Amino acid sequence: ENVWFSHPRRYGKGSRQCRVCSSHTGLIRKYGLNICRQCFREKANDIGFNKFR
Amino acid sequence: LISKKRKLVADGVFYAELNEFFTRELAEEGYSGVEVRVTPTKTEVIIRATRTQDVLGENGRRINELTLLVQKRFKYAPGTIVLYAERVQDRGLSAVAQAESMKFKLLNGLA
Amino acid sequence: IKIRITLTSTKVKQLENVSSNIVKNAEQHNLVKKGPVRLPTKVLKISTRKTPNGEGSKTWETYEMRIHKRYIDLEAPVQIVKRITQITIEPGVDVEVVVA
Amino acid sequence: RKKKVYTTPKKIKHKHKAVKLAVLSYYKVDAEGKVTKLRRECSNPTCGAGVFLANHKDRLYCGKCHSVYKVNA
Amino acid sequence: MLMPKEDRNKIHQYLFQEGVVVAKKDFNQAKHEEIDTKNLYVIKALQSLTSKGYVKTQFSWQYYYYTLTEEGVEYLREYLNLPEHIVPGTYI
RNA sequence: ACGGAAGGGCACCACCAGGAGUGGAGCCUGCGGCUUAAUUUGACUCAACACGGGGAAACUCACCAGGUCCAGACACAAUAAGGAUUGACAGAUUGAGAGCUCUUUCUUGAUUUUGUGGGUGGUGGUGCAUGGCCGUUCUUAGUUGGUGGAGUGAUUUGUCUGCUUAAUUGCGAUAACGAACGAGACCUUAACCUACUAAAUAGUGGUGCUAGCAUUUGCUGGUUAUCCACUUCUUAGAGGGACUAUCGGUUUCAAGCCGAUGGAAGUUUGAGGCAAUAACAGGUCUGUGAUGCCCUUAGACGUUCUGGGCCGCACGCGCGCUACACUGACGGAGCCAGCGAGUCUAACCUUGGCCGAGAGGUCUUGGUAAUCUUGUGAAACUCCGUCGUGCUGGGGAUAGAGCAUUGUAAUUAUUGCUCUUCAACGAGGAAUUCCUAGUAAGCGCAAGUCAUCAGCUUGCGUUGAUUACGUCCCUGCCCUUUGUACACAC
Ligand SMILES: [Mg+2]
Ligand SMILES: [Mg+2]
Ligand SMILES: [Mg+2]
Ligand SMILES: [Mg+2]
Ligand SMILES: [Mg+2]
Ligand SMILES: [Mg+2]
Ligand SMILES: [Mg+2]
Ligand SMILES: [Mg+2]
Ligand SMILES: [Mg+2]
Ligand SMILES: [Mg+2]
Ligand SMILES: [Mg+2]
Ligand SMILES: [Mg+2]
Ligand SMILES: [Mg+2]
Ligand SMILES: [Mg+2]
Ligand SMILES: [Mg+2]
Ligand SMILES: [Mg+2]
Ligand SMILES: [Mg+2]
Ligand SMILES: [Mg+2]
Ligand SMILES: [Mg+2]
Ligand SMILES: [Mg+2]
Ligand SMILES: [Mg+2]
Ligand SMILES: [Mg+2]
Ligand SMILES: [Mg+2]
Ligand SMILES: [Mg+2]
Ligand SMILES: [Mg+2]
Ligand SMILES: [Mg+2]
Ligand SMILES: [Mg+2]
Ligand SMILES: [Mg+2]
Ligand SMILES: [Zn+2]
Ligand SMILES: [Zn+2]
Repeated sequence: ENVWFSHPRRYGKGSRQCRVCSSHTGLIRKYGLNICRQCFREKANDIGFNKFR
Repeated sequence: LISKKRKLVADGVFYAELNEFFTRELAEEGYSGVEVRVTPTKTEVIIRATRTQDVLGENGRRINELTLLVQKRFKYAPGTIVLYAERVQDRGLSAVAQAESMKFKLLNGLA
Repeated sequence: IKIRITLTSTKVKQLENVSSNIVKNAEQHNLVKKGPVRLPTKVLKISTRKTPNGEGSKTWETYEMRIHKRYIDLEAPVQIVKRITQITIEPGVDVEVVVA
Repeated sequence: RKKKVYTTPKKIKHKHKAVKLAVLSYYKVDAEGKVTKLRRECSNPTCGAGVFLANHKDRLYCGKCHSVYKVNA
Repeated sequence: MLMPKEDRNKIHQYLFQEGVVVAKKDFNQAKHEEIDTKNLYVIKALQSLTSKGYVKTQFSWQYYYYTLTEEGVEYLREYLNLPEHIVPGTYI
């Protein structure tokens, strides 16, 4: 039916999800990358973020 | 028309995504990394693998379908994205190639 | 003609050799220029918890990405401008030219 | 996961299957004559005089303008 | 899954023309790009194609990259009733 | 391994001398218990309890009361174009213009439907079956081969009596020699550069034009196409600089240590990042399209929709925030930061003008950003006043009424604003936390989560003390010797 999945998802945690793992909790929305924090910890080196201090 | 911060993290996640994609399907070709060079008139993706004949296929059919796949996914114009293959040197000095060879040996059933 | 070249990379020596070969080509063509003005390096910081779960010691981790930006202003005709943008293509360094 | 007793009414009530009739497409039958049409069809330029209007009560129901074309002749 | 033959032939002719197809793993999207069909339709039709050895997949960040085999291209050729060696997605 | 055994050396997650506290009150938030249809769940000494980046209206969401749908691939069998099957107006029905189902007939036409096998999905279980990651043992200095030597052997020496170091760091000693990992070295950052390169996206000075006062030159300002000049301040890039330098003491007189001078810097200059071996049957299957096995798989534990719940309150604990007042509250003025973030096929940070007590609204404007928001004109602070030791003009919980904003939706008030209400609290018992310099403490600001919601966290700067410069008494840690009836090891 059209009513199925009718509810708006224009904001809140249901509007976003991890671009890697489709998780809703722990999103990093900074700089518009939209990765969960664990997947960011894995992929940060090849994204270009490094630890200096 | 994007800020420089978001542009640089965009190419970062783009490199990471295509590297994950290439290490997912090109495992049996010794895929040992990828490099990108954006350039006026074209962006080029240099894959560094061992079995270049296997990542190419017959007359570059696999390179063609890979170019088409990344173009369809990243909404590039046809021709503005190009892929090259490269027989990487020093295969022993590459952790991912040795790791995938170990994986394939253990899947074949070696001790 | 009043063109501006901006380099917006993260690799500092790549950006530096790009700018140096740009300026030596410019002074080889004896072009007037405001030299390479180096903007403040902007540090993109992301602070997270190290753990995937919740337990342990509350250990935090700051992943940073430094972004280095330079700009050079040139007054030079369209043909030397066209060979300038034909040349100086460095891997990992993003450049863009604006006119007027 | 203990159990589900189904406190709802035991109402497994799945619908029809577009109920299997006999042969259909009843326009008319005319002995050595031309056959007219039952179910005077819809008035859309989209329907090419092939789709019946239904007639339950108080209205006629369509197939091309598939739900709303209500005429009381 | 039930889907009109119009959209089935849309999916199949696009696949035979291009050779690859991406499908962002987003059900209820109701509008694929590169194809005017539902994303669920193209995804499930391609899955039914993959199960009979014609085409292979990769998930890879919720994106469903599909590329077809030689059994796939000949099956699609005889399905669309095209001449032998008409055109694959494998030009030189 | 342990010792209420010894020796030596260490640590504000130990103490000493103190500082600010917590524990006491109100409130915020987390946990237990109780209650409930559900109050989803993990974690329980350090090493659970403002933790799951967990600030939950819906979504999140996994729980509860109900309603749909199938996204059950594929193969085989059955029905079957005289039709497999799909959909649907209106009415009943239902929270519900969900045909969900029913009435009535229409619509579509091989995609299907039924059965079998077989899949697929699961924030379902197992963190005691696992991978990965993280934490901890453990911020201490420790760990390991090779060839020799000792021992039947497990094993030991090397890896050590002394002295030194923050450090198995070194001087040395020596059945050991030569090595490796760790430490250190390294990298980032904070300090210095009137030395180099520069720069209307940072400034400064002069020149023009112009405002005010003095006029006698001047002082304070403004000025984008007024140019000229420079880089001290600002930004960077390349370098330099400190190595404990010099001197004086002290030490077998060696490693080193102490004091002074010079110096921007003389606690490995400060702060971090990285960080060995071996392990915990630590945590996590609720981050993962990482996963084995088990369970479920179509009136499903899948998924989605409506509405609740995660907030529920006799009580007990843990992080905190406000305070208990004149070193003060309030009202006027004065008036100074740094880290950062920001809109494209979107609607972000907003200047300025106007309206409004206010919150806020409206018309425009700048900015994809050293340029604009923003000199973020922050708060504490300072100076004048009012108050006056009175639970008082402290304090601002608990309430009532109204006005706004976000959102589909605010009712168990989302928050903000206005008025009124004006409670405990009179400095906190046993206990107990953190801390040695721009550190503690006070003070606010930015970012994260974010449609809206900080009393939270991560950083930043602002004001800036007291008291040690030690010890092993408590709590523990490292090494050696010693005793052991311990080995899941007091
Ligand atoms: Mg001490
Ligand atoms: Mg004390
Ligand atoms: Mg207090
Ligand atoms: Mg500890
Ligand atoms: Mg719900
Ligand atoms: Mg909810
Ligand atoms: Mg579920
Ligand atoms: Mg375990
Ligand atoms: Mg584990
Ligand atoms: Mg031996
Ligand atoms: Mg022997
Ligand atoms: Mg030996
Ligand atoms: Mg002037
Ligand atoms: Mg001396
Ligand atoms: Mg250090
Ligand atoms: Mg896991
Ligand atoms: Mg809760
Ligand atoms: Mg805590
Ligand atoms: Mg005041
Ligand atoms: Mg400032
Ligand atoms: Mg008051
Ligand atoms: Mg203690
Ligand atoms: Mg915030
Ligand atoms: Mg909330
Ligand atoms: Mg929080
Ligand atoms: Mg004894
Ligand atoms: Mg025993
Ligand atoms: Mg005992
Ligand atoms: Zn993720
Ligand atoms: Zn019609």
